Amino acid sequence: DMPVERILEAELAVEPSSPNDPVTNICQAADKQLFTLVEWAKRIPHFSELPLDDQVILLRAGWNELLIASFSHRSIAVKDGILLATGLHVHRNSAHSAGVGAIFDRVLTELVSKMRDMQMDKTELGCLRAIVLFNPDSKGLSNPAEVEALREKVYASLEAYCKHKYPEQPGRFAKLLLRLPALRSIGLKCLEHLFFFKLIGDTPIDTFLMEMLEA
Amino acid sequence: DMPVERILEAELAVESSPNDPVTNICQAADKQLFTLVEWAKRIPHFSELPLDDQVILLRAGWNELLIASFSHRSIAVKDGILLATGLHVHRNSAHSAGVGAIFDRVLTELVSKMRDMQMDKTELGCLRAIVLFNPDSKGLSNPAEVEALREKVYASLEAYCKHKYPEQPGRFAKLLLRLPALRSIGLKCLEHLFFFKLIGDTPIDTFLMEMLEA
Amino acid sequence: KHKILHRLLQ
Amino acid sequence: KHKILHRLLQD
Ligand SMILES: Cc1ccc(-c2ccccc2)cc1-c1cc(/C=C/C(=O)O)ccc1O
Ligand SMILES: Cc1ccc(-c2ccccc2)cc1-c1cc(/C=C/C(=O)O)ccc1O
Ligand SMILES: [Cl-]
Ligand SMILES: [Cl-]
Repeated sequence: DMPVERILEAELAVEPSSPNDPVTNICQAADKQLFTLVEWAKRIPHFSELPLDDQVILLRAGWNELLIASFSHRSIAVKDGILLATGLHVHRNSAHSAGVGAIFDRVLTELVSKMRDMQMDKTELGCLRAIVLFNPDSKGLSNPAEVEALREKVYASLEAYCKHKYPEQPGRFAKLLLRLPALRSIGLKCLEHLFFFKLIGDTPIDTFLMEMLEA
Repeated sequence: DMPVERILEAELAVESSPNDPVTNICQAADKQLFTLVEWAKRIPHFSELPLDDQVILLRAGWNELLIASFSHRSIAVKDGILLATGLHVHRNSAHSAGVGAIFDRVLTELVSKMRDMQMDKTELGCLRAIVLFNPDSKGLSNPAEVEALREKVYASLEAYCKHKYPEQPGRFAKLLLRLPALRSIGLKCLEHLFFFKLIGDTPIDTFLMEMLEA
Repeated sequence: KHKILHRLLQ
Repeated sequence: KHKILHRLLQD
């Protein structure tokens, strides 16, 4: 059983120029939000029941898309920019000056503005993130089927929520799901940036973020 | 209107050296690009889009479109991929050619999943049509029109799923949740292909090369 | 050129 | 090593 109300509670529990500023802020913010992601995941029904090694696999496989989804939704208010968890507003000129111009543009066009235009709410965000968390494709899971079953419960509850809350939008549930391919390829490009930040020494060492990159 | 029957019609109308798999991958992808164009024309309303947008959509999606097709074609293969050349790529061979990791992902994330749910040709065609009408593609003169066509496809697929598999209320969602894997597998296959190009494995002057250098 | 696709779409 | 995540999960 997978109540959207618990998933909303999880969301609300955790979520209220130098060319070098965006990269510094992105590394700080990503690390900060990893500790917070663990508290979020534990509040998702049944995640803490999973074997420890599976919880580890799922967060290692999903943290990046999980965080990208969150800062994208948080940015619905920002005029043409990203709101990092460090409070820094990355805008277009700064992002291009920092070497992350192209992914800046994709994040706004493929995630933030689409989230903004459909008025994706925090229940919908949280269900999509729960779906990403419960990723049955993750490698090494001791029981991919129970993770798949949990994923199924999430999007079942999500669909029923959308049909009950937005009765006039029958395609809304599909539209939410169809934003996950974008999230997948944006996550890969963001990750590629991190590895380059690591290679050149922009990432602080000995952090939880560095563990995600080294594990 | 976006009748699921036309989409199935489009599907049905078109469908040991370490060095063999890469040679065959390149020959197969190039071959299936020509067939892919004929497929796309059979998708309702695609041919009515401006030419430049039709070009943008096929260049943005041909790779995932072809991967969806050989993955579904491989349901019958035992632990392997059936390429359009007729070569059955199996695991040891894939690893000896440098495509071992992606081989494993395609089998676990696409072929096996297509097989276990018995994805039918109408479902495959509707997923490919959704991929085709990708409103995120860069440079579309009118993304909103492409998004509208996408929407018509998944409305039709959903209703198809509900009337053919009444007992499986999650089937429509399950079909769509295979697109994120198709996205990252496509990106990995594309990275292989740019490497094959770099090192001179790709034949020159082909339709595949046009996709890589347009 | 890169018009292989364009000519086939006709 | 790389057990930051493990220890956080363990409460
Ligand atoms: C690594 C990276 C590289 C580039 C970008 C980027 C840059 C410009 C525009 C849009 C995105 C984001 C992250 C990243 C940040 C976060 C921060 C989250 C937060 O502040 O809440 C988490 C994960 C990430 O992958
Ligand atoms: C580029 C690549 C690299 C690697 C692989 C690969 C390797 C091992 C197992 C599974 C897949 C496939 C393609 C590729 C093939 C085709 C051939 C399709 C067909 O035969 O129908 C089309 C697009 C592609 O990206
Ligand atoms: Cl969409
Ligand atoms: Cl799934």
